[PDB]
Amino acid sequence: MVQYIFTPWRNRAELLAVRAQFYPEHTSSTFQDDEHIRSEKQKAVARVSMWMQRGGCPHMVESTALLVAAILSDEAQGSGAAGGYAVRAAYSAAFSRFVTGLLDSHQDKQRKQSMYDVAKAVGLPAAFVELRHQATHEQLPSLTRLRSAARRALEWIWWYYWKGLGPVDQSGWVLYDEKEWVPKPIGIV
Amino acid sequence: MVQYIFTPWRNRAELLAVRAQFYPEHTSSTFQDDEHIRSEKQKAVARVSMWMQRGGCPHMVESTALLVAAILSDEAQGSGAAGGYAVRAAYSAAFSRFVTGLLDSHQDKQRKQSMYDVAKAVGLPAAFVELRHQATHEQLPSLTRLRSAARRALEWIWWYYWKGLGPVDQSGWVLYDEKEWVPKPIGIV
Amino acid sequence: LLRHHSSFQPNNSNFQRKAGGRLVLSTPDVERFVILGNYGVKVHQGEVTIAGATLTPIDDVQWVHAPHCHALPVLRTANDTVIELLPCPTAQGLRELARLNPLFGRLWNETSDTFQIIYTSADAPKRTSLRELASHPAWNKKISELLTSTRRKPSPILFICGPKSSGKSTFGRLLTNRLMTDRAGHKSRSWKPVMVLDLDPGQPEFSPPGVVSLTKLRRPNLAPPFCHPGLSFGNEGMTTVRMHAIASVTPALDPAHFIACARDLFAYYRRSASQENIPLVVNTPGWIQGTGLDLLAELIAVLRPTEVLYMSEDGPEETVSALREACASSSTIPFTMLPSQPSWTPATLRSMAMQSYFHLSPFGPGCEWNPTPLTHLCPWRVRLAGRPDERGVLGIVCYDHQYAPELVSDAINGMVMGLVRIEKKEALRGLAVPGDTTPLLPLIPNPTGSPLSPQYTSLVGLVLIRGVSLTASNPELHLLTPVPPSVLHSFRGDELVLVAGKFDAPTWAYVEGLYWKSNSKADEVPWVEMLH
Amino acid sequence: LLRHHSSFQPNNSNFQRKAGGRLVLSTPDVERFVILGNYGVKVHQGEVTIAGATLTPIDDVQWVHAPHCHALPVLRTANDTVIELLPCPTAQGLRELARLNPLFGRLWNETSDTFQIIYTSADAPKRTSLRELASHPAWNKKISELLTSTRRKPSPILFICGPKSSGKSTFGRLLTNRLMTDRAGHKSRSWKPVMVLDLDPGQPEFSPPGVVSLTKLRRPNLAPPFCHPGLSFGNEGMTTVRMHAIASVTPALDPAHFIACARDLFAYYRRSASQENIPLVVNTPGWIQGTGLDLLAELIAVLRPTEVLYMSEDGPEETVSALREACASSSTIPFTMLPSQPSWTPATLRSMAMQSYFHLSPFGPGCEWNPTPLTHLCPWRVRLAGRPDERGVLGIVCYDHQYAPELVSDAINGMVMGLVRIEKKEALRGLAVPGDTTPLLPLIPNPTGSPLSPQYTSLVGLVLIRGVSLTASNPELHLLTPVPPSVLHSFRGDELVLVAGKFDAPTWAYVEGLYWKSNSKADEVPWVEMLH
Repeated sequence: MVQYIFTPWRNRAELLAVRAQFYPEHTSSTFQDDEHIRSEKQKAVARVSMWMQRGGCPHMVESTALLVAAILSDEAQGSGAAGGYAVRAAYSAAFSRFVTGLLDSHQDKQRKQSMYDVAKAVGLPAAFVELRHQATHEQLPSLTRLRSAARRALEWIWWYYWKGLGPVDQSGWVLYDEKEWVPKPIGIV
Repeated sequence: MVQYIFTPWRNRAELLAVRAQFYPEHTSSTFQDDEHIRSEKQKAVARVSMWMQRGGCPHMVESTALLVAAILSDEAQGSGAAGGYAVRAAYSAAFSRFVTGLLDSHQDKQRKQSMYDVAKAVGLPAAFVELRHQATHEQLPSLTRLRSAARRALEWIWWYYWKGLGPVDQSGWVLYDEKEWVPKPIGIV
Repeated sequence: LLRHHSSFQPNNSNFQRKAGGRLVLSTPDVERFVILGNYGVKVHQGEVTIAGATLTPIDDVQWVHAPHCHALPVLRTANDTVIELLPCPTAQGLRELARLNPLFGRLWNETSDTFQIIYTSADAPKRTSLRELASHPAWNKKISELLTSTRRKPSPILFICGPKSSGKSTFGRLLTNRLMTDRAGHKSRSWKPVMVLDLDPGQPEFSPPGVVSLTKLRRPNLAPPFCHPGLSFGNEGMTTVRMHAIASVTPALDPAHFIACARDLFAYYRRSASQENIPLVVNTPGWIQGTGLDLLAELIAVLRPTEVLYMSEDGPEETVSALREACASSSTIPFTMLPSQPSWTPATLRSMAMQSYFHLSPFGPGCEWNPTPLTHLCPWRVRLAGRPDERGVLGIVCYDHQYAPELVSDAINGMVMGLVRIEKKEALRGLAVPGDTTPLLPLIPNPTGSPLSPQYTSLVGLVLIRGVSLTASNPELHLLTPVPPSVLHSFRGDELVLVAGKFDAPTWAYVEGLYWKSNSKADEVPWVEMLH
Repeated sequence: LLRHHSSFQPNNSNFQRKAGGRLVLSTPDVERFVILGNYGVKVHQGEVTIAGATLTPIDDVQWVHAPHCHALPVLRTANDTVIELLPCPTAQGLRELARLNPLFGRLWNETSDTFQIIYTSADAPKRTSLRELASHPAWNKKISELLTSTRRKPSPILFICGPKSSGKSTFGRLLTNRLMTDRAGHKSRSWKPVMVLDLDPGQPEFSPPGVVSLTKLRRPNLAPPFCHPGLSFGNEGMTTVRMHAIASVTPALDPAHFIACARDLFAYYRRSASQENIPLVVNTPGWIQGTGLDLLAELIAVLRPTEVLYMSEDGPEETVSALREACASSSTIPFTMLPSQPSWTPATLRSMAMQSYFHLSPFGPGCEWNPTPLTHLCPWRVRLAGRPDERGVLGIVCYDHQYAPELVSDAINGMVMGLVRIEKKEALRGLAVPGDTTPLLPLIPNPTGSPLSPQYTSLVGLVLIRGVSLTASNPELHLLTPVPPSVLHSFRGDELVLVAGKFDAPTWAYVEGLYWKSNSKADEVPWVEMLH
């Protein structure tokens, strides 16, 4: 038979373009190139926000968008006047969502599993789990640790999810006329 | 007898000044006044970051600094290009730390207590607990909800903690000379 | 082990067929019937009871839909009772929805007739378990006391609260049917209208999902919520007085606006209850902890119900204590705890309700369905460029989340949106309506993110965006709706506003054409990937 | 119920006093002694065993500190054994720390003498329970096998890992004492030096908290970690070869640098082990899950230990499996599981160790303490304005967290900071040392937040910032340190760097003056509020 999976993106080309915008170095300096990379990353994170609004977005895409948004907020302007709780809080919420979603997806209710056991089963480093626990029950982790862990987490998500997607290279209301109407899929004009 | 509580601030005047910088409207328009208020709030959040580095800072001060930092990052520049995961993530981490610290402080291990029961015992609205749960195990809450809940949470922390503090109105290394030395407390020159 | 659902035994005398598929059944004693499918009940002699509804020979034909996804209603006949069972004409259209969704094929009987009497468990369809409709004796005693008090005191308000999956919906249906149909004393007494305040967006009755509604019933509710998902506005059996779009399955996006909606709906009930005595039955969300408990307390404080009925005996003590405090704070409001008699997930039933709503024909039986796929229907074209008098809709308002203006077209495309009539100009105050207009969509910025005011707006219906055409020559929206063309052409363009919210994505509509083509046999479709 | 700690019974013959408070005790049979306080052991005839250390009449006087916060060492005498117990001279200074902290008052015996023999439980101080030092028989058997293998194979490496509160520290002390003092065959054999690699920052031995160290011992470790918190650099009984500042109680702030520190320390051990055979005992953090397990695996891979000893039989199976995998990956490394024989919290013991370190005199007994409060001592003035040759310190480097430059003075004030000698210029590469300098502090920006490289830097000691004077005439830091003035004056200003980290706040030093004044009797102090 034929089974259908419903995706927030219209087609796989949209998903691969968003992957290229998250990861310009894998898919493919000057200040214009850096500004272009930042603008494309902002566009991609906005698209993933729309996808999460639509529903059915995978957890890895949301985690990548959250980490890239935290990195972009770090790079655009550091809250040195405010001590960095804006940037560190963005990093901490990204890590909380990422680790919580991964562990909740891969946990089993039948067998009592520690969070480190689930992290070992997935292959996630335990540094992210400890970072989530420190951000939740203790003070926020420092900005340098959050930066390094965010870069390592983005690489881990690339190797986990993004690489396997594909090869890397009353005139207001008028009833429409029945003679010229040709049936189309939903969403096509 | 005499009991000592050690505080990150040098004296109570420093704490009351930081309270005045968090809450200018309670302690006491033009663009200069708004810029002054924003700068004083940034200074206060940086001071609370230093206090958390020193240790012994109360949880309410950290929660207030996190919420004020999230509000400042919202007001300075909204991540409309990035869809607001920077700002919404800052709000979500502030709420996660605030609700987690309050519930962990007021929970009892002897009696099995639901998180809503602890929230009712404290007097915390259950909206903050539900917002924490949605930010953790689901997608991030929307920016408008996070703004409204942040303002209500700041008012709740003011009524809970901040109001009760007070009324509101080899020449490089030289041993120091023993004749001129008068003993002083640690930290006074 | 075989379980006997129907105690009736047929022979040549009692059981008789008649042309057109109709059936004449004479029971000299009390008998029970479990009938699966769509049928019609009209009694020639005697009194029958189906789903709490009492039918007499004076009463007209009552149309029953009984899919086996829900509990099958049991038809009980007293001594010396002659009834007639009629096939349902409209039901065929609903059964043709089996061509578009495999879920709609599992609902009904496999017999060629519309209805099949289930004598034993062997008469059930294969791999399906049939559950009869049941009521607790405590429920019947409480409904009898409520009927006595209703006869004593005109127009009572009955608040029905409880946890999710506690059987509050079944108790609500039997309560409504017994308030409507049961007559005491004179048999010449007519049926009373009953008004239902449906405040549950997640699992609504008489309204599509994400909608709170106020409904007036002069005919018993003998059908599942997806069998009457949309009722035409106002002599019909079931008419809709007012509707509001929560635009979510839960009020957690905005509780206060939710309460405001209830207030407005309650006001309209008062504008009926002054002229005639009409009982009101209130259906509440299955949210009993956290913000939902405060919502229930606020609803008790707003509606001032005559009685409050908590549907679970074994409910949490904090919830029962909060509800008792909310009752005792206002006045002496009787709070009664009831037993909770508790396959198909609520999300699947919600999707079936939305699909059945969108397949309603614009034109016994109340509702009629269109078997044509949504991809094959000619869509409404809503002009987006021009003056606010010239445009089909005034603008697009997003609820609780503000997209970037470039992302609105991708966000609303192929999604369910609400169609809102702006009755008063005070609803648009504080919002920047776009002026005389790839051209952009007419987008009204909503920085607060709160919904439109219930007391100045109404919900005409739900639409589904077939497509968005942002060409410079003709910017327009193609959309599909079950609202009749006369209603759509009655409104002016500046009165109508499209509303984006958190309705579920209509994923049934995307593969509806593929399912129809596959069934008829025996390119890339947006938002669908296919396994092979 | 009375519990008999000491089996000795005194009379006129065996037990005699001697002037100066000394005692002569002759036991014709095997006897046990539990002595509380500070004393000295020198045997005239026969062999005694204390805390795994074997003492013979050839050996000199051994000084023992036994507060009842830790387990009291038990002194066992064989048949026909004449011993002498000596009072400790320096101990009085430590007891005068009772004037500054109430915690240091509860540690020792209430008798006027320095040491008191505890015959029964009634001889204990009031409201205090005395626990004897104990070792499992499995521990003694394993140490005997280790001694045989050590005699077979020169300079073994013994890795001691385990959970927190598993008694790994007691096993480490007895292992070190038995490797040092036990001689087989000839009684004329001298004691062997034992080198200890202390990699536990949270609960260190021979080093202040937040410091990893490499120590050489020619004299048995018969004292608690706070009784020898700081050892002078190198013929002494205990000398420190090298230290590095983790600047935290846990390696979680930077694991890799932690491993780097171990590598450097291990290298120095090799630079000894080539010339002479010296056993090395490695003390590891009590972190057995998460990043700590990877740290233990990395330490096993780096050090290549002769044997690995897990101190818990009932430890988690994932931890034991990971350690077994780490052992088997390198070579055939024997992994042995041992029993875990398990008041005063570790944080309080850490604060006592830091206070005892800062109260060490600059000038068996090894250490001597200064009873003077830290508020009364004349502080070192470190000049902050001038050329890098002229300034006392080159700059201030913050570990793992970068303060704003206005907040550095408030952050470092009244806090423990590390003093780091820059041996090689490669450590400063990549960092902007401030040039010729209210004037700002000399602050070296550290954008990565990583600590300085262990292989190019060393730790002179820990300092405590008495105060910060940012006046334009004389910008300086007043600070207190137990480092001798000759060592401080040996270094040039451009070699020294002050390091801010995550040491605990020295809250004892703030109220030390208040406690001293209150005890002597029988304004606002920064960071202290007083209840009344």
